[PDB]
Amino acid sequence: AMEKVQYLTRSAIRRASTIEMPQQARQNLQNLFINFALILIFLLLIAIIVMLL
Repeated sequence: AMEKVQYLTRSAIRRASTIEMPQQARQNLQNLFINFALILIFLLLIAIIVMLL
């Protein structure tokens, strides 16, 4: 029974490199994250401004 835990770890960091090789999926999926973050930040920002008053 080999560890294989170490390998997964090495591959885990590789992703930091090319977590998403596709030049489209890298931005499309990330776009959702970025866009998805804007919705969260915008909603959170109004809350703070509203609460600020």
